[PDB]
Amino acid sequence: MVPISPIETVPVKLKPGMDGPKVKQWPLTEEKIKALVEICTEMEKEGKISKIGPENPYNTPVFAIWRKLVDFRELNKRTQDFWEVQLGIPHPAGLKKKKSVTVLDVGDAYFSVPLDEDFRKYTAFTIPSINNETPGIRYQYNVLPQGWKGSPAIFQSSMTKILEPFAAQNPDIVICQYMDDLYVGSDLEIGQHRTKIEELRQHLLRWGLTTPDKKHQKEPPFLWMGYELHPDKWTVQPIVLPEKDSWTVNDIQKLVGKLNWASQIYPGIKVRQLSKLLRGTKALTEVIPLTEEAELELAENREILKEPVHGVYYDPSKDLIAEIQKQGQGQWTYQIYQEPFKNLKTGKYARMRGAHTNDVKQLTEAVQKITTESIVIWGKTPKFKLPIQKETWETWWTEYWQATWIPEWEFVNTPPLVKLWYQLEKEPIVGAETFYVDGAANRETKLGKAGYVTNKGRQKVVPLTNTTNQKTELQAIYLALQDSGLEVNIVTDSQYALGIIQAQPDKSESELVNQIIEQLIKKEKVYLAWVPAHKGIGGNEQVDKLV
Amino acid sequence: IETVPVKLKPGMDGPKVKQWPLTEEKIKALVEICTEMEKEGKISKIGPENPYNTPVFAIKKKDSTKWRKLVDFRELNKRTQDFWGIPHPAGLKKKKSVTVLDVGDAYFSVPLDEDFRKYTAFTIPSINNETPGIRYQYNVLPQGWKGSPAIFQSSMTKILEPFKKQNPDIVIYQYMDDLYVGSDLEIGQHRTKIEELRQHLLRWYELHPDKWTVQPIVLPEKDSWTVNDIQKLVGKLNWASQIYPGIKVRQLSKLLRGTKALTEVIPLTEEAELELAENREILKEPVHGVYYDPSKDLIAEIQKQGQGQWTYQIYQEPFKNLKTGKYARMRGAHTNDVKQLTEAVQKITTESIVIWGKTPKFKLPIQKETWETWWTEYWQATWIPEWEFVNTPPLVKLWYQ
Ligand SMILES: N#Cc1ccc2ccc(Oc3ccccc3OCCn3ccc(=O)[nH]c3=O)cc2c1
Repeated sequence: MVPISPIETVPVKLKPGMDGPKVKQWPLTEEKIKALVEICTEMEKEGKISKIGPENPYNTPVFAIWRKLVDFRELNKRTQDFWEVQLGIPHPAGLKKKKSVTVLDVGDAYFSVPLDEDFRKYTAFTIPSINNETPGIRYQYNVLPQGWKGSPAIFQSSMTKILEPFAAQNPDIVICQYMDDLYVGSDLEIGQHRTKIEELRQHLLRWGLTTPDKKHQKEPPFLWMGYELHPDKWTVQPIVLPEKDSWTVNDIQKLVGKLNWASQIYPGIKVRQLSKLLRGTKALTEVIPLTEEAELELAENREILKEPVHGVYYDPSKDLIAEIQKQGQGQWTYQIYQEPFKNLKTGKYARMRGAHTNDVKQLTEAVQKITTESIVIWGKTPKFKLPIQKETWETWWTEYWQATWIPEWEFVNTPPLVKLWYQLEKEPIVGAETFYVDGAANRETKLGKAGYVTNKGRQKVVPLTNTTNQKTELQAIYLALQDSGLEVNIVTDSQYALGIIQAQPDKSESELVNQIIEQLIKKEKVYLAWVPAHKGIGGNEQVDKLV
Repeated sequence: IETVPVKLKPGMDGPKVKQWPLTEEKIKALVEICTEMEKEGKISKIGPENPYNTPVFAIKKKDSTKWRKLVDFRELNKRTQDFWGIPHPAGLKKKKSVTVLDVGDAYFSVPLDEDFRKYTAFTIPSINNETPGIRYQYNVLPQGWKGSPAIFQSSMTKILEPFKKQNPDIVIYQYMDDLYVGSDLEIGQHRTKIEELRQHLLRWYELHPDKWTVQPIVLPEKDSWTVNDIQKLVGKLNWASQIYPGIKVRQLSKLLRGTKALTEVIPLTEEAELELAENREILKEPVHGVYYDPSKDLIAEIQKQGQGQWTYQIYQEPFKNLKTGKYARMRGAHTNDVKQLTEAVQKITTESIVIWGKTPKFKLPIQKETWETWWTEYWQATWIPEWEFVNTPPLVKLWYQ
C-alpha cells in the first residue's frame, strides 16, 4: 500500500458551560435494527466509526429511512460556532469566461476527513438491540458526520489546504470550491486541460480523495443553485408560476420570491402591486383578490417570461456599464452589461417606504444599490448611464441640504427623464406680492381655519371641518399659491410645512401636499420665508385663524 | 517581550462583525500587506474554528502612494475590558502648535496575549464570494485596538523619558496610534524638533490650536433694514434665546406691525436699536454655566452650508456648546460633497481628541446608504468615531452661517 498523506484535525470545543449530548434512544423496528447493524458493520470495516465502551455517557438518537440518519440537533445546539463559509452566494455574472470548465464532485466527501479525537466521544450513538434483551450497540465517529455543525466548514478548510499547492503550481488554471463540487477552468487546449484535470485528481488521490474515473458524470449545462451554466452564457432554471383563482398569502410570498429571482436576468419585471397585498402578514391562510393593476402586471410578467433570456460572463478587459430606467410608482429598473444588447445581469429597485420623496433621491439610492452589488460581484464600480441631465444633477446636489454623490456617470436620453420640478428662491422677490399665511385648528372639535393676508390688501380665510393644525398650516400655503401671481413671496410660522417643502418632494402620500407641489410647478418664482409664531410679528395673524 | 494577560468584559462574547465588500485593488493591497506581515510573524493564518471577525480595509495616507491596512476595531474596543488612568493634558489645546506622529510601527514589536489572539481575527474578503476569504489573527499588538497603547504605555514612557526631561516646555499626549506633541516654538524649530524626536523614536501635519477658538453669535450691521431682514433677525434672536437668557425681540417685532412687502425698507425706532444693542452686548458674553463631563458622550453636529463650507457644533447637553467651528478648506474635493464631509469629520475628531482626549458621536447630514457606500474612499485617520444619520433638514442651518 502507498501511505496516503494525512490531514491535520481541526480543534473543536463545545459551547462554554455546556456538556456533551445525552438523549434517550428511540424505539426501532427489528428490520430497521438489522439494516442499521449491517450498515454500521460495513462502515466500521471501512474505518468511519469505532465501537466504544460503556464509560462514554454521551448518546445520540439514530433512525433508519436502507439509510441511517443520526439526529445531531442537540449536539449541534451544544457545539461551538464556526466561521461559516457560506454567506451570500457567487453570481454567474461574476465568473470570468474560460475556454474549458470541468467539474469534479467528491465522493466519500465528509467520510474522508478525520475528526478531532478529543471530540469523537461526543458524537457517540447507540443501536437498539432486538427486543432490548441485550445492551445497545455503541459507536462513535472517527470522521466528519453528515448533519454535524462543524462538518462543512472543516471540510472546506481541509480541501483548501490540500488544493493550495496544486493551484500555486498551476497558475494557468483556476480552481473553485463549492460544497461537494470542484470547478476547474482554463483557456488552455482541451488536451492539456484534460491532462491537468488528470493531474489534479491524481494530486487529490494522493490524499486519498476519489474523483470520477470515467468520463466526468456531469457536462454542460451545469444546473447549480437555480442557475443554468452554459459554456458561452448563463441563465436561470425554468420559471414556475402557479395559476389559481384563489390565492393565499404564502402563495404571494413564493410568487414574489420567484419574480425577484427571475428579475436578475429578465428585464422589466414588476412586483409592486402584488407586494402591496403582503400587508398584515403572518397569516399564511387567506384569500386575497387581485386589482386590475396587479393582473395586468402579472400578465406583463408572463409576457416577459415568455421567451428565454441569457446573461453573459465577465470579461475584465472591457469596461463595466450600468444603465438605469425610471418605471414610475417608485419603481426603477437597471441593466449591467459590457457590450451593447448583451447583459451581464439585470435588476430592479423599489423606493423605500416614506411620507414624501422625489425622483433624484430615488435615483441616487438606486445608484447606491447597483454600486454595492457591483463591488460585491466584480470588485469595481461600473460607469453609469442615467436618465438625468448633468445640469439637473448639478443644481440638485449644489442646493441640497444633505451631502450626496454619484460615481462616474453620463446622461442617456431615454425618457422619462429625471428633472427638478421646482426651485425655491434664495432671496425675497422684488415686485412680488407678499402672502402672510396661517392656519389653526381646535384639538377637541377638529374644527379649523386657514388663510392669508397680503401687502396689497388681498385677504382670505376659509373654514375647515375635520382637520388638524398641520393640515391647516399646509392648507394656508396652498391657498397662497392658488390665488397668487407667477411670482410670490410667502411667510409662514409653520416649521412643519417649511420642513416638508425644504425636503423638496415631487410626490407625496398626502393629497394636500401633492396639490401644493402641483401649484409650485406652475410657479415662476417662489420665496418661502419663515418666522416664529406668537411673537407679535405684524402680518403674521394668529388671531385671524383662531376665531 | 512578556505578554500581559488581557480578558473581555463579563457577559460579552468576542466580536462577530460582518466584513463589508471591497474593490479589487484594496483586496490586492491587503493581500500583499498581509502576506508580508505573515512573513514577519506579526499575523498568522487561522482555521474555521475561529468564529470571531473584525472588519478591515485599505487606505492611503497623505503624501503617500503606499497603501495602508486599517482595522475597524470599534466592536472589539467596546467589548474589550476597560484599561487604566492618565488625566488628559488640558494644556495641549492651549499650546501654539501641535504635531501628530504615527507610532504604530512600535506596537508590532510587542507580542499579544495568546488567549486573546482569537478575538483579533479578521478576513480579507473574496470577490463574488468565491472563497470564504483569507483569515488572519494578530500575534503582536494590533494598531487600532485600545489595548495596544495601554499595554505600550510603560514602554513609551521609557522611550520618551529623556526628551521629557530635556524639554519640560514641550507637551506630549498619546491617543491610539498617534502621538500629539505641543509647543510654542517656530515652524522651522518645530520641524527640526520633530525630526529630532522621530530620530529618537527611530533608534529605539502642521496643526495650530491657537488659530482655533470658539465662535460667537453675530448679528448683521445695516444702515437700512428690509422686512425680510428683520424677520430673519427676529428668527435668529428667538433661536438664540434658547441659549442666552436675556434676549428679547418684542421691540423689533413691533416694527413688523402690519402686512408689508418683504423687500420694503423699514427704519428702526430708537427702542428697536436699543434692544438690538442690548442683544449684541448679551451675545458678546460667553454662555452661562457650561461644563465638560467625562462621564457623558460628546455629540457633534455638522451642517452643509454650500460652496465647500461646513459648520459644526460639539456639545453634551442641547444648546450647551463645548466647541463650535467652520471648516471651509478646499483640497481636491471641489466636486465631491462626501469627501468634504469625511475630511470635516476627521478634522473635528482630531480637535476633539486634542481637547478632551476622546472621539465624539457624529450626526451626519447624509443618507446612511450613501455614507456607508463611500466614506472609506477618503478616510486617512487610524481611528474611527461613531456616527448616526439625520434625515430631517434642520432650520438652524443659516443661523450658524
Ligand atoms: N465559488 C464558486 C463557484 C460556484 C460555481 C461555479 C461554476 C462554474 C465555474 O467555472 C469556472 C471555474 C474556474 C474559473 C472560471 C470559471 O467559470 C467562468 C464561466 N464559465 C462557466 C461555465 C462554463 O462552462 N464556462 C465558463 O467560461 C466556477 C464556479 C465557482
